[PDB]
Amino acid sequence: MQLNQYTLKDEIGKGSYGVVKLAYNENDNTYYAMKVLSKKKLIRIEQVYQEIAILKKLDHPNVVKLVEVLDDPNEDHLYMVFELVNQGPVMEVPTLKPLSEDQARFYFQDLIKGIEYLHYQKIIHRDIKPSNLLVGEDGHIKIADFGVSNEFKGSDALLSNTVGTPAFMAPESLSETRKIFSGKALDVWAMGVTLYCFVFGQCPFMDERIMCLHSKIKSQALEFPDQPDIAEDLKDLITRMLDKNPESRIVVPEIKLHPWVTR
Ligand SMILES: CC1(COc2ccc3c(c2)ncn3-c2ccc3cccc(N4CCC(N)CC4)c3n2)COC1
Repeated sequence: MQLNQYTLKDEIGKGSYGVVKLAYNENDNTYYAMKVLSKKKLIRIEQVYQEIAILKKLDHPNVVKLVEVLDDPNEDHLYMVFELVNQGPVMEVPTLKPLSEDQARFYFQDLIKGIEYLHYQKIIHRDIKPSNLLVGEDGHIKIADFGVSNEFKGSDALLSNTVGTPAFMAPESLSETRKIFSGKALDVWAMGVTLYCFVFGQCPFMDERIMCLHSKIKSQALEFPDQPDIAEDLKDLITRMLDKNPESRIVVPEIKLHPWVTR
Protein backbone atom coordinates (compact mmCIF):
# COMPACT_ATOMS: atom_id res chain seq x y z
CA MET A 1 0.00 0.00 0.00
CA GLN A 2 1.69 3.16 -1.29
CA LEU A 3 0.59 6.64 -0.08
CA ASN A 4 2.91 9.30 -1.57
CA GLN A 5 6.40 8.67 -0.11
CA TYR A 6 5.03 6.14 2.50
CA THR A 7 4.61 2.40 2.15
CA LEU A 8 2.10 1.11 4.68
CA LYS A 9 2.99 -2.14 6.48
CA ASP A 10 1.44 -4.14 9.36
CA GLU A 11 -1.07 -2.94 11.90
CA ILE A 12 0.67 -2.07 15.18
CA GLY A 13 -2.27 -0.83 17.28
CA LYS A 14 -5.97 -0.14 17.45
CA GLY A 15 -6.76 2.82 19.71
CA SER A 16 -9.83 4.84 20.50
CA TYR A 17 -10.58 5.42 16.75
CA GLY A 18 -9.21 3.69 13.60
CA VAL A 19 -5.92 1.76 13.55
CA VAL A 20 -2.22 2.43 13.63
CA LYS A 21 0.08 1.03 10.94
CA LEU A 22 3.79 0.95 10.50
CA ALA A 23 4.78 3.11 7.51
CA TYR A 24 8.14 3.25 5.71
CA ASN A 25 9.03 6.65 4.34
CA GLU A 26 11.12 6.29 1.14
CA ASN A 27 12.43 9.89 1.24
CA ASP A 28 14.20 9.85 4.64
CA ASN A 29 14.64 6.05 4.93
CA THR A 30 12.98 5.48 8.24
CA TYR A 31 9.74 4.39 9.77
CA TYR A 32 6.67 6.22 11.10
CA ALA A 33 3.42 5.29 12.85
CA MET A 34 0.35 6.17 10.73
CA LYS A 35 -3.10 6.44 12.28
CA VAL A 36 -5.70 5.57 9.63
CA LEU A 37 -9.32 6.77 9.89
CA SER A 38 -12.39 6.06 7.73
CA LYS A 39 -14.58 9.11 7.21
CA LYS A 40 -17.58 6.83 6.45
CA LYS A 41 -16.91 4.73 9.64
CA LEU A 42 -16.58 7.88 11.87
CA ILE A 43 -19.94 9.30 10.58
CA ARG A 44 -21.73 6.14 11.85
CA ILE A 45 -15.21 15.23 10.45
CA GLU A 46 -14.96 17.98 13.09
CA GLN A 47 -13.93 15.84 16.12
CA VAL A 48 -10.95 14.57 14.02
CA TYR A 49 -9.89 18.08 13.04
CA GLN A 50 -10.05 19.09 16.75
CA GLU A 51 -7.73 16.16 17.58
CA ILE A 52 -5.37 17.48 14.80
CA ALA A 53 -5.56 20.97 16.30
CA ILE A 54 -4.63 19.64 19.72
CA LEU A 55 -1.74 17.55 18.36
CA LYS A 56 -0.39 20.49 16.38
CA LYS A 57 0.23 22.67 19.46
CA LEU A 58 2.07 19.89 21.38
CA ASP A 59 5.82 19.43 21.56
CA HIS A 60 7.28 17.59 24.62
CA PRO A 61 9.66 14.61 24.93
CA ASN A 62 6.97 12.58 26.77
CA VAL A 63 4.27 13.09 24.20
CA VAL A 64 4.17 11.41 20.73
CA LYS A 65 4.76 13.94 17.93
CA LEU A 66 2.41 14.41 14.97
CA VAL A 67 4.57 14.86 11.83
CA GLU A 68 1.85 15.48 9.18
CA VAL A 69 -1.72 14.83 8.03
CA LEU A 70 -2.62 13.43 4.56
CA ASP A 71 -6.24 14.29 3.88
CA ASP A 72 -7.56 13.96 0.33
CA PRO A 73 -11.22 15.15 0.25
CA ASN A 74 -11.80 12.56 -2.60
CA GLU A 75 -10.84 9.63 -0.39
CA ASP A 76 -12.68 8.10 2.54
CA HIS A 77 -9.37 7.55 4.43
CA LEU A 78 -7.58 10.18 6.49
CA TYR A 79 -3.94 9.53 7.54
CA MET A 80 -2.15 11.05 10.53
CA VAL A 81 1.61 10.47 10.53
CA PHE A 82 3.32 10.24 13.87
CA GLU A 83 6.81 9.51 15.07
CA LEU A 84 7.40 5.81 15.63
CA VAL A 85 8.33 4.81 19.19
CA ASN A 86 10.26 1.53 18.61
CA GLN A 87 9.57 -0.57 21.65
CA GLY A 88 5.86 0.13 21.75
CA PRO A 89 3.56 -0.06 24.82
CA VAL A 90 5.22 -0.33 28.24
CA MET A 91 3.00 -3.35 29.05
CA GLU A 92 -0.17 -5.32 28.30
CA VAL A 93 -2.70 -5.67 31.11
CA PRO A 94 -3.09 -8.14 32.58
CA THR A 95 0.42 -9.59 32.84
CA LEU A 96 2.14 -11.95 35.27
CA LYS A 97 5.37 -9.97 34.57
CA PRO A 98 4.71 -6.55 36.21
CA LEU A 99 7.31 -3.78 36.50
CA SER A 100 9.61 -3.51 39.52
CA GLU A 101 9.04 -0.59 41.84
CA ASP A 102 12.16 1.12 40.43
CA GLN A 103 11.09 0.72 36.78
CA ALA A 104 7.59 1.94 37.65
CA ARG A 105 8.98 5.05 39.32
CA PHE A 106 11.07 5.85 36.28
CA TYR A 107 8.14 5.62 33.89
CA PHE A 108 5.78 7.32 36.34
CA GLN A 109 8.19 10.32 36.49
CA ASP A 110 7.91 10.60 32.69
CA LEU A 111 4.14 10.29 32.97
CA ILE A 112 4.01 13.13 35.46
CA LYS A 113 6.05 15.35 33.12
CA GLY A 114 3.85 14.53 30.14
CA ILE A 115 0.60 15.06 31.96
CA GLU A 116 1.84 18.25 33.63
CA TYR A 117 2.65 19.54 30.14
CA LEU A 118 -0.74 18.50 28.66
CA HIS A 119 -2.65 20.17 31.50
CA TYR A 120 -0.55 23.33 31.06
CA GLN A 121 -1.52 23.30 27.34
CA LYS A 122 -5.18 22.98 28.51
CA ILE A 123 -5.60 19.42 27.28
CA ILE A 124 -7.25 16.62 29.24
CA HIS A 125 -5.92 13.32 27.80
CA ARG A 126 -8.94 11.09 28.82
CA ASP A 127 -7.29 7.73 28.01
CA ILE A 128 -4.25 7.32 30.20
CA LYS A 129 -3.39 3.65 30.53
CA PRO A 130 -0.28 1.50 30.14
CA SER A 131 -1.04 0.40 26.63
CA ASN A 132 -1.02 4.15 25.56
CA LEU A 133 2.45 4.76 27.02
CA LEU A 134 5.16 3.99 24.43
CA VAL A 135 8.77 3.20 25.37
CA GLY A 136 11.32 5.11 23.30
CA GLU A 137 14.81 4.03 22.29
CA ASP A 138 16.07 6.25 25.13
CA GLY A 139 14.03 4.20 27.68
CA HIS A 140 11.58 7.07 28.32
CA ILE A 141 7.82 6.87 27.81
CA LYS A 142 5.73 8.96 25.42
CA ILE A 143 1.99 9.47 25.81
CA ALA A 144 -0.11 8.43 22.76
CA ASP A 145 -3.71 8.47 21.53
CA PHE A 146 -5.46 11.77 21.68
CA GLY A 147 -8.66 10.31 20.20
CA VAL A 148 -10.87 11.23 23.19
CA SER A 149 -8.87 14.20 24.53
CA ASN A 150 -10.53 17.53 25.31
CA GLU A 151 -9.22 21.05 25.11
CA PHE A 152 -10.60 23.55 27.69
CA LYS A 153 -10.75 27.30 28.36
CA GLY A 154 -9.80 28.60 31.80
CA SER A 155 -8.29 26.66 34.64
CA ASP A 156 -9.93 23.23 34.22
CA ALA A 157 -12.24 21.25 31.85
CA LEU A 158 -15.83 21.06 33.02
CA LEU A 159 -17.02 17.76 31.56
CA SER A 160 -20.26 15.75 31.40
CA ASN A 161 -19.54 12.96 28.86
CA THR A 162 -18.07 9.55 29.75
CA VAL A 163 -15.37 8.36 27.30
CA GLY A 164 -12.06 6.51 27.55
CA THR A 165 -11.33 2.96 28.79
CA PRO A 166 -13.90 1.70 31.26
CA ALA A 167 -11.44 0.26 33.79
CA PHE A 168 -9.66 3.66 34.00
CA MET A 169 -12.74 5.88 34.38
CA ALA A 170 -13.05 7.93 37.60
CA PRO A 171 -16.14 7.29 39.79
CA GLU A 172 -17.43 10.87 39.39
CA SER A 173 -17.76 10.23 35.61
CA LEU A 174 -19.99 7.16 36.21
CA SER A 175 -23.16 8.67 37.75
CA GLU A 176 -26.59 7.68 36.31
CA THR A 177 -27.72 11.34 36.57
CA ARG A 178 -25.92 13.81 34.23
CA LYS A 179 -23.23 15.43 36.39
CA ILE A 180 -20.40 17.87 35.81
CA PHE A 181 -16.90 16.85 36.77
CA SER A 182 -13.45 18.40 36.50
CA GLY A 183 -11.07 17.03 33.86
CA LYS A 184 -7.64 17.25 35.55
CA ALA A 185 -8.85 14.95 38.34
CA LEU A 186 -9.97 12.34 35.77
CA ASP A 187 -6.44 12.13 34.39
CA VAL A 188 -5.07 11.82 37.93
CA TRP A 189 -7.42 8.91 38.66
CA ALA A 190 -6.31 7.18 35.40
CA MET A 191 -2.62 7.81 36.34
CA GLY A 192 -3.39 6.04 39.60
CA VAL A 193 -4.99 3.08 37.86
CA THR A 194 -1.95 3.01 35.57
CA LEU A 195 0.55 3.03 38.46
CA TYR A 196 -1.39 0.23 40.14
CA CYS A 197 -1.18 -1.77 36.86
CA PHE A 198 2.55 -1.03 36.56
CA VAL A 199 3.38 -2.74 39.85
CA PHE A 200 0.61 -5.37 40.03
CA GLY A 201 -0.04 -6.33 36.39
CA GLN A 202 -3.79 -5.99 36.80
CA CYS A 203 -6.33 -3.24 37.29
CA PRO A 204 -7.70 -2.41 40.76
CA PHE A 205 -11.36 -2.71 39.74
CA MET A 206 -12.37 -5.45 37.30
CA ASP A 207 -15.54 -7.21 36.12
CA GLU A 208 -16.82 -8.78 32.86
CA ARG A 209 -20.15 -6.98 33.35
CA ILE A 210 -19.87 -3.22 32.58
CA MET A 211 -22.52 -2.24 35.21
CA CYS A 212 -20.70 -4.15 37.98
CA LEU A 213 -17.35 -2.64 36.96
CA HIS A 214 -19.00 0.79 37.33
CA SER A 215 -20.48 -0.28 40.63
CA LYS A 216 -17.02 -1.38 41.90
CA ILE A 217 -15.33 1.80 40.75
CA LYS A 218 -17.91 3.87 42.65
CA SER A 219 -18.44 1.82 45.82
CA GLN A 220 -15.72 -0.86 46.48
CA ALA A 221 -12.82 0.19 48.71
CA LEU A 222 -9.45 -0.11 46.97
CA GLU A 223 -7.69 -3.44 47.69
CA PHE A 224 -4.10 -4.40 47.06
CA PRO A 225 -3.26 -7.91 45.74
CA ASP A 226 -1.33 -10.26 48.01
CA GLN A 227 1.67 -10.24 45.60
CA PRO A 228 3.99 -8.52 44.97
CA ASP A 229 4.52 -6.67 48.19
CA ILE A 230 5.11 -2.98 47.63
CA ALA A 231 6.44 -0.19 49.74
CA GLU A 232 4.26 1.73 52.14
CA ASP A 233 5.00 5.03 50.40
CA LEU A 234 3.87 3.67 47.02
CA LYS A 235 0.62 2.35 48.64
CA ASP A 236 0.05 5.80 50.05
CA LEU A 237 0.52 7.52 46.68
CA ILE A 238 -1.77 5.01 44.84
CA THR A 239 -4.39 5.40 47.59
CA ARG A 240 -4.38 9.20 47.26
CA MET A 241 -4.61 9.05 43.41
CA LEU A 242 -7.51 6.57 43.63
CA ASP A 243 -9.44 8.83 46.16
CA LYS A 244 -13.16 8.38 45.04
CA ASN A 245 -13.70 12.01 46.08
CA PRO A 246 -12.34 14.33 43.31
CA GLU A 247 -12.12 17.26 45.82
CA SER A 248 -9.67 15.50 48.12
CA ARG A 249 -7.88 13.51 45.43
CA ILE A 250 -4.16 14.32 45.18
CA VAL A 251 -3.27 16.92 42.50
CA VAL A 252 -0.24 16.84 40.15
CA PRO A 253 1.70 19.49 42.16
CA GLU A 254 1.31 17.22 45.22
CA ILE A 255 2.17 14.09 43.27
CA LYS A 256 5.49 15.70 42.25
CA LEU A 257 6.36 16.23 45.93
CA HIS A 258 5.27 12.77 47.04
CA PRO A 259 8.14 10.86 48.84
CA TRP A 260 7.83 7.80 46.58
CA VAL A 261 8.24 10.03 43.59
CA THR A 262 11.19 12.05 44.91
CA ARG A 263 13.27 9.18 46.53
C1 LIG B 1 4.97 -2.90 16.76
C2 LIG B 1 5.52 -2.38 18.08
C3 LIG B 1 5.49 -0.88 18.14
O1 LIG B 1 4.25 -0.46 18.72
C4 LIG B 1 3.85 0.84 18.54
C5 LIG B 1 2.47 1.09 18.64
C6 LIG B 1 1.97 2.36 18.49
C7 LIG B 1 2.86 3.38 18.20
C8 LIG B 1 4.23 3.15 18.10
C9 LIG B 1 4.74 1.86 18.28
N1 LIG B 1 4.89 4.34 17.83
C10 LIG B 1 3.96 5.26 17.76
N2 LIG B 1 2.71 4.75 18.00
C11 LIG B 1 1.50 5.49 17.96
C12 LIG B 1 1.45 6.73 17.33
C13 LIG B 1 0.26 7.39 17.24
C14 LIG B 1 -0.89 6.83 17.81
C15 LIG B 1 -2.14 7.48 17.76
C16 LIG B 1 -3.23 6.91 18.32
C17 LIG B 1 -3.13 5.68 18.98
C18 LIG B 1 -1.92 4.99 19.03
N3 LIG B 1 -1.84 3.82 19.79
C19 LIG B 1 -0.83 3.73 20.88
C20 LIG B 1 -0.55 2.32 21.37
C21 LIG B 1 -1.83 1.59 21.65
N4 LIG B 1 -1.57 0.25 22.21
C22 LIG B 1 -2.63 1.52 20.37
C23 LIG B 1 -2.98 2.90 19.87
C24 LIG B 1 -0.77 5.58 18.46
N5 LIG B 1 0.44 4.94 18.51
C25 LIG B 1 4.97 -3.12 19.31
O2 LIG B 1 6.32 -3.41 19.75
C26 LIG B 1 6.87 -3.02 18.46
